[PDB]
Amino acid sequence: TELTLKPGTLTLAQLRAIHAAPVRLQLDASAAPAIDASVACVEQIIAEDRTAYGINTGFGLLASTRIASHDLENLQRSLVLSHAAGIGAPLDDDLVRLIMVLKINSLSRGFSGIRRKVIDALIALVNAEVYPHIPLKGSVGDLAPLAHMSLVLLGEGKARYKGQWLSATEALAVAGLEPLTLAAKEGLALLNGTQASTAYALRGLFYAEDLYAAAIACGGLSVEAVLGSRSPFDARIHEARGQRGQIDTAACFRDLLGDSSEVSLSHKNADKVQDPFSLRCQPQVMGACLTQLRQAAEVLGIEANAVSDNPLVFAAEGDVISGGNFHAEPVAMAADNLALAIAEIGSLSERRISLMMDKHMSQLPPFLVENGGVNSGFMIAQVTAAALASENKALSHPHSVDSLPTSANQEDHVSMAPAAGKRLWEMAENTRGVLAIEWLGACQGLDLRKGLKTSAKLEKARQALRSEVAHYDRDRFFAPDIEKAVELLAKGSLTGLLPAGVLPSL
Amino acid sequence: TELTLKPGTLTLAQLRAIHAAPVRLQLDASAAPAIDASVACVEQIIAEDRTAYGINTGFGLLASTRIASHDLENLQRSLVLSHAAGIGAPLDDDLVRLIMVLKINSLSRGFSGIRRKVIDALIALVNAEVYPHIPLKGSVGDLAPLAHMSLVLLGEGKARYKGQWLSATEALAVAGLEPLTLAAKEGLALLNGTQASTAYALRGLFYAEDLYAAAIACGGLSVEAVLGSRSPFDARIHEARGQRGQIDTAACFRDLLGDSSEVSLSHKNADKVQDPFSLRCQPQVMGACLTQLRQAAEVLGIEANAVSDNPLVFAAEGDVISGGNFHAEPVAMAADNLALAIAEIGSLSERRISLMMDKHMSQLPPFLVENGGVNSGFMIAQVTAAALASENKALSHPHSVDSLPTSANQEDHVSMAPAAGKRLWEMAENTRGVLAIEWLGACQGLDLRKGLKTSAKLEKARQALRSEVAHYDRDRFFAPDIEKAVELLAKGSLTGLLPAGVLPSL
Amino acid sequence: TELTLKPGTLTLAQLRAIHAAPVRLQLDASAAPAIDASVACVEQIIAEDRTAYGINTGFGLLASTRIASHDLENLQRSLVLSHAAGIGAPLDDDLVRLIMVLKINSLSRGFSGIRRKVIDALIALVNAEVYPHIPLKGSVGDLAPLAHMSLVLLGEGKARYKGQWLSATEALAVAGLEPLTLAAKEGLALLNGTQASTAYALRGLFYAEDLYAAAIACGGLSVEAVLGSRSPFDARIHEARGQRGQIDTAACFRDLLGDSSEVSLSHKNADKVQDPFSLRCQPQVMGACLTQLRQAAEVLGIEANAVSDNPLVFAAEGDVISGGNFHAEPVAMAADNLALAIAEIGSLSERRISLMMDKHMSQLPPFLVENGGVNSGFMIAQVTAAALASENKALSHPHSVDSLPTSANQEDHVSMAPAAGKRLWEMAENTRGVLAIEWLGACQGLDLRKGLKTSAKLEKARQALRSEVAHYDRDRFFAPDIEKAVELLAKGSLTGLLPAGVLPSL
Amino acid sequence: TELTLKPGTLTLAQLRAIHAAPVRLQLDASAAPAIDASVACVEQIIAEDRTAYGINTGFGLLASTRIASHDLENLQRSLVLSHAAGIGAPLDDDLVRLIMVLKINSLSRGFSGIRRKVIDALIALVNAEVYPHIPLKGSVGDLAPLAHMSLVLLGEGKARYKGQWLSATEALAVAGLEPLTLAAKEGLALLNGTQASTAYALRGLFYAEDLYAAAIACGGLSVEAVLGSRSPFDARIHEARGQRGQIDTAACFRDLLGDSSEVSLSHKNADKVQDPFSLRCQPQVMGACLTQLRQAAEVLGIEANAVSDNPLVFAAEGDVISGGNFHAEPVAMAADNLALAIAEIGSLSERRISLMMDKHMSQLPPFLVENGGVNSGFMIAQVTAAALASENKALSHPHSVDSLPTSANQEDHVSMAPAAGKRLWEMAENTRGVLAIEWLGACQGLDLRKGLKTSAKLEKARQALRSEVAHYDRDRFFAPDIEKAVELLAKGSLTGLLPAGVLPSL
Repeated sequence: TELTLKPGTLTLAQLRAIHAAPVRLQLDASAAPAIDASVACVEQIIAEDRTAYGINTGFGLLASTRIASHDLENLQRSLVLSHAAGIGAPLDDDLVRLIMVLKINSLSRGFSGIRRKVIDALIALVNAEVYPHIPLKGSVGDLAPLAHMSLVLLGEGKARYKGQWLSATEALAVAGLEPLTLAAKEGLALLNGTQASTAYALRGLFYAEDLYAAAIACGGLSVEAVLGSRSPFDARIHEARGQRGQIDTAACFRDLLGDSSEVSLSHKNADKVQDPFSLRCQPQVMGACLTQLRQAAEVLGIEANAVSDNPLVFAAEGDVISGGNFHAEPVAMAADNLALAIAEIGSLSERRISLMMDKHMSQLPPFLVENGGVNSGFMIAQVTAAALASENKALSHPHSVDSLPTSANQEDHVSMAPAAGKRLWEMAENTRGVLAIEWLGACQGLDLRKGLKTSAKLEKARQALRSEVAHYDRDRFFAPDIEKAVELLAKGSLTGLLPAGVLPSL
Repeated sequence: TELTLKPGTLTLAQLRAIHAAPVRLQLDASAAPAIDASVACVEQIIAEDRTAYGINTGFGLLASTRIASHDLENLQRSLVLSHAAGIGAPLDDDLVRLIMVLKINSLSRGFSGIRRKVIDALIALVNAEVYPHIPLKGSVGDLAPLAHMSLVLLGEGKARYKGQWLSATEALAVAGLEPLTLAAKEGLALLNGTQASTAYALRGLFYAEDLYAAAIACGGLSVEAVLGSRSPFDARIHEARGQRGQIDTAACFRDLLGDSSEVSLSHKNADKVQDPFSLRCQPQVMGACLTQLRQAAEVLGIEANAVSDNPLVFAAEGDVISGGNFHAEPVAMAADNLALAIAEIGSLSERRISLMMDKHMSQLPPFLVENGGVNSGFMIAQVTAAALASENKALSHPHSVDSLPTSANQEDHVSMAPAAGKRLWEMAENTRGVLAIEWLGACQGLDLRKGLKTSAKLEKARQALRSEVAHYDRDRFFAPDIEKAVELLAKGSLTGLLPAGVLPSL
Repeated sequence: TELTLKPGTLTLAQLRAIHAAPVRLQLDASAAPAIDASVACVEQIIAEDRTAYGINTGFGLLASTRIASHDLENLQRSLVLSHAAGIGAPLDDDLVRLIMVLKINSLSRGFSGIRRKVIDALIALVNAEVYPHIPLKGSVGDLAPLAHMSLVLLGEGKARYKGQWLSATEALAVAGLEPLTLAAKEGLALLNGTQASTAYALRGLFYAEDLYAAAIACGGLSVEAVLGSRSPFDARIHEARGQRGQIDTAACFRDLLGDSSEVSLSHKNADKVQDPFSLRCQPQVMGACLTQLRQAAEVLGIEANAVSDNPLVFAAEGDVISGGNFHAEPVAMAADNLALAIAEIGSLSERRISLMMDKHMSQLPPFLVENGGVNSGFMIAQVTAAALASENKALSHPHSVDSLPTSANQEDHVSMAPAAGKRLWEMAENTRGVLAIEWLGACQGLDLRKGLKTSAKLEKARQALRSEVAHYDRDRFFAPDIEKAVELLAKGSLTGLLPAGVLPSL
Repeated sequence: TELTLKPGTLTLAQLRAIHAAPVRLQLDASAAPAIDASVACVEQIIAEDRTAYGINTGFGLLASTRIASHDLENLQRSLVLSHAAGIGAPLDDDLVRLIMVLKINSLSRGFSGIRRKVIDALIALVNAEVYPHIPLKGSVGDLAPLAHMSLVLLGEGKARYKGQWLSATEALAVAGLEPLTLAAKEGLALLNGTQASTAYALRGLFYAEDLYAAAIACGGLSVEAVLGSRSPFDARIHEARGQRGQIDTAACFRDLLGDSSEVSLSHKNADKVQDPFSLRCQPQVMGACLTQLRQAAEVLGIEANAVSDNPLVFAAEGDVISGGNFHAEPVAMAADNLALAIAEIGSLSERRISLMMDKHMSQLPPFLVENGGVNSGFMIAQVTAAALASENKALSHPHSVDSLPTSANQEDHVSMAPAAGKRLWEMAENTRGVLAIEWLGACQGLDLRKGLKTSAKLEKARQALRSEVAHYDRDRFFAPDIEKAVELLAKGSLTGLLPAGVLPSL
């Protein structure tokens, strides 16, 4: 995707796109005035020998002292090098790309006083698919990971190109660049910000959305497999409750399931008995999850466009002002919010899987297999989904409620947003595994309703799975089937069945 | 407050009012048609010998069997008695009142098939200030607490009147009533619902809001006490970030602090040095908290008006439909959401208190007391705020991520909303204690800036405290001062200083 | 119980006794030498004009300055008053008594330099059953609650006598005392310590033990009610695993159940089928719980006898040394340890209750009631146990992993032991409720095995319950039955059936 | 290391050795009798046409039916294939080796009825350094991972040899084996067990121990760097408290620090002022951690030797008995216990790092760097340690308190031990990072005490670091220094300085 960026206008769908695939971008011409005017403001402050904290000062001792030009420029390098104190596994290229593009976006709104040539250097890196090494951990919400990113601009650190590490000099050259020397305020402009926190949480959101869409299809397949009712999805019920997420959710189920199917019709009377809550309360539970992820997405969509460095430059007035927009508290709470939705999607699916194993509730053979006296069928796959569901409870513990003082008590409250966002990725693997197993069981259960078909989109879901995994006729090595189902989910195999305009970025 | 209820239209401000004080209510005439039509629908189903689950059926064995009229009426009593299996401390009258009014509200929308005379019985109880005993625990989200409430209607259980327990017969008589006998569907109409879950979480919300408002005033007093800057509250900063909660938050700080004060002016140059994050990141942290509580409030305001029983009666079509609107998942997540806001309000305030104890950051005497070599001053009050802040982290653990199967796996996924909401009350006591101590310290610190005044609303806050608690001249028994400050907060002493239309119910 | 205390030798059984009931105590004559020698050491340091931190110094500024005698004595009062900065509900008299006795015990080991007359003042309070007001919260692990306690000695604060609050003067007089004036080091001797942390956690332990014993009897009754097997309790199994808690646990089950009973014999062949894990894995799960609580008890039994103030006086050498024994980290971890045991006792019992509701596993009528089509029986009691079990998961979150800096970063790591211990009390109410419901269901289930008896101790357990709660013949108001069962448990009704020398304090 | 195994006698030191490095083992001749006798018992049951659950039966339907020999042997294969339903990353070879050796150990005690030739097949795999693929997740505590392991024996699955995946046939051949065909009871003997749970938690223990030893050296270096006192380590203090972990801990500090050093002596009077709790309460906090890890180690050392399959064969009596020793509840609690110790080691170290950054407490330059006005020094390294410390709080949430029912409610309470143990590995990376940064800062601080040396073992620790990382003279790229310090710790660089017989496996 080619992108002419109007800074501060990225949509959640564009962000998903940046996250999913390489991008080519350039700044809209309308961005230049504010970018160049905040640089001219910094330039005028220096020209006039005025002192301004975080523009031409030192820190602490010198926080009110106009440093000489010479140490001022050395100070920028010294900040990046000293702040690149992150540790842990390298981020994958997708996430690095996302962080570069959010930083470009934020800087390009023109409140940061950073030269357009430096923004364009980062854009050249993105366009060249050259991605700085950024370690996963260290930020308390994003000095360290942003410093690592910034190292390459200076000819330090290292960067990935076509899946291999290159020296920074080598990587710059790939992008048509040479090492840059930073000017006043540019160290802080690059290092202060919330882009890593935001990127981590956006990834969590996109995964949550992916999982939501898959769960509507899987949940529909399970309803059908156990001869459940469509009545709990009646629009009147959801309208009477009033919750928008549940209303939109029920509408999605109706779209996928339709009014009836050959399976539903062939069991003429399927009401005479009530469906368990893991089926019948899908609109209420999945709806709550949808609301939760929409709340998170509203906050993260705003933050992807935020001016998050410090101090900020207000060239129209001539003012430079020290604030706290680098504090990623709203991102950390958004991430903790997504944790509850990813957890509960998985919880509800696991109880559906357990329903399908139980001969007294499924109207299917025990554990979905013929001749169970000597075949175990799906028994231990349900165990695995139980393990994955359970792990999500502890993982749900919020990180936004913790803080430790830093910078000898000057930076005395912090957000822990990076940790909040990154735990979502594993929570999503857990839930993805649970749904993979649910997908496999419901298709197996429907297969046992010999020759009968479910609805048009749900047959698409059965066919997607059966292209890779066969019916379970008798015990065989189980895990490869789960691996295959998970990979299908990871690739978005079921996402397209969900109606449009339901999920924030879809 | 006198209330002519249009069912389903209660506002968050009305709900706060119902929560805070006795109410007198009657149904708007426009409510009668739908109430009476869903009763007539039930009546027609019975007249016609049709069978309808949850109207004239039994359960399980008999879930598709048209029970005889005789056992049908006995079944209603048997449900209430058997479901009143709650345990723990009695709810206070305020919360009982709130639950009665939400149930009246939900039932009065006319989708429940319950006689108007029974709704009016509950309304007579509320008007008489007669409040059924309801134990705190048992619901997994609200059969037990709603059953306890319903016991009184039948002449069972007990009820509070003017702070004393009365027999149900006695209590009914106080309200002008005699014991009722329930009809078809009315057992389920009263017992299925989410009103206890919702009431518990609304109380959490109102407390969170109370604490938010107090924290803006206390935080402003602390900024002033330590000669902090007003620059971090500049509207331009918050506009550039884009987060609405932070923007509204900063606007509140500006309103209370004003552009300058005698204290700020008398320290001519207060910038030359940067404020710690517990001061300077107040808009970002408190703003995140405001967003979080607005997200919760949107969900709870909808749920206070929801049709949450089962099965629902759609008299316009003649249909009765079993769904799952009793599943309080969105309330449990709303409550878990409020936990993060109450926690983080307290966390940020505690770090402000710790700042004020530190001579190297406060520009005040160590621990805010003269002659510290032999006086301890506020030292151990800060310890107490640290204890209270810390307890909130564990208390933040979400309950919406847990579930246990009930009703022999038919009711196999539940919300745990009651536990989610009720933990908020203690979280709010914790944070209320932290702010009480912050209030005391900042006023003490300002006192040490001899003769100097802060802004008009913040002087109101100083005067409110000093009406009850004196300046700390030398060590004295400390705890009564904290008790007094907490009680002032509990009574809403600082709430009115916050500008209008900021908080959902205010 | 009359107690001649040899300081530092209290047993867990004595501590349970002190906790459960009033005590009369005096110091063994062998305590006087060390008590009086550490006072003489302090006296000699002062006589010789030596300076010693925490003996005749001030703090901070004056932490190395020999304060004049005059301010030295005033400093002791100033510490107690300023440190009595606790808040929250008053502790009950049992816990206050326990804290007084632990403080007496610790001080009476003679490493604290506090006058014997002051120890004897506290002992006179205990003997008089006069209990200082102590608020629940504030300590980060126990300056505030110990200061509150100490207030009465000085004629400040207030105290409970025969359930009513008395002025301190009034309370002192009841005990034969007049207000004391503290000397050098005695402020720190009374205020530094871990006795409140330790008392809170000991209460948790005693409750955990009470619950363990009750769970063996209830679990045995449930095994019998559902025609479970005694084979899983075979000693050979547990010996082969090697875990001592499980071995001791299985031995307890064998003692209560015996080799066979009329119920087991009358179902000749009860193996032909496997018991669910909530029955069959009782030795492994309850055994783990027993190990966990023995680990906690070893640490708490040591701490009940520890010298936990500061600085300590080593009269034999003439040295006074500042250390950190007031840091209650081992207590906080012990309390967090007990949380897992109380949680898992309740978890396992809840799954047994759910088994008994399920006709497909219980060999009993659904929900343990005749004519279930219109009777609900124990259905909603199981819901209540599920609510209580679930709440324990969040409550299990550890507090020992949190800390906030205090005393302007000098006291920069703390334990949070008080919060860790006090949450155990509510966890125990939760689990106590779960077992109460299990007790009721298994007795109901056994009743349905018409005329058949279980083992001798388990019939004792059935009779204990049936003295208060009748068989459930048809739906009736359920909650009073649960209330009655809980109260029986709270009073120790089942504790005596457990064999001796299994539980740390029993 | 060469090992002649006496089954059931593995020590914690042997287990560390197996975990750390390849092993060569053979069974002691004394193992053969019991192994062969339990096989003969199974053989006699079959010879005699007796029926015995889990020996010659089917399951559920057939759980009391003597399956024909033909399907009996096919049933063993069908169990392994169907139970190999794990997912996630492959375990590393060290952990796979550990699990194989625990299974060999458990089986070789002779209560399992499995042929010696099959035990010897596993031993041949270990000796050949051929390690079956085992996925990380799926067990609820260890059917899936044990099934994956067992696949190779049958010629299925895959295995690692010299770091590359081989087909099972290929891997068997490397070890001198051909595919085996399982007999009666051998499917359950291999698949039921707690060895994966136990291996995961043992790894956590070994890491906790490694971290403990490193923290004593780092903590000693920090004491010295900031001119702290040795008095808080006085044996008399710790003896008076009575806690063994703290006593052993203080003894370790005394051994490393000695009575004095050139640094301590050159600051003649270092008392005149009190040390912060992160220094002075090291014995109390680290001691609590030591007790916690010894409690865990006692349980895990027993479980490494336990008979944990089912049903068990008691050949001396001729009895076969179904129990629940596969239930890993004690392992899950042991793992949750280790979480608190790993967390709190890191918490205390982080507060020491923060002390060293603070010029008002360190007696060093701010953030440990010369010319701080334009150099940032260790500022952001402390931020990274704060991030890592914080993440451990959420990670501390216990998994032993959760369970989901499996096997359609027959396996209705489970332990979640695998998740409990595996989270410890990341907690240990977090704490390892914190200590790495503390190591770097204290050595930097000591360097600034120009020319002065600390004690003999602590100079060894300084030299170990300085062999790889230079003094911080001016800002430079920081992260490689932290990487290098972490790798030194990971390799056990500081472990050997700790005195012998302190840590369970050392």
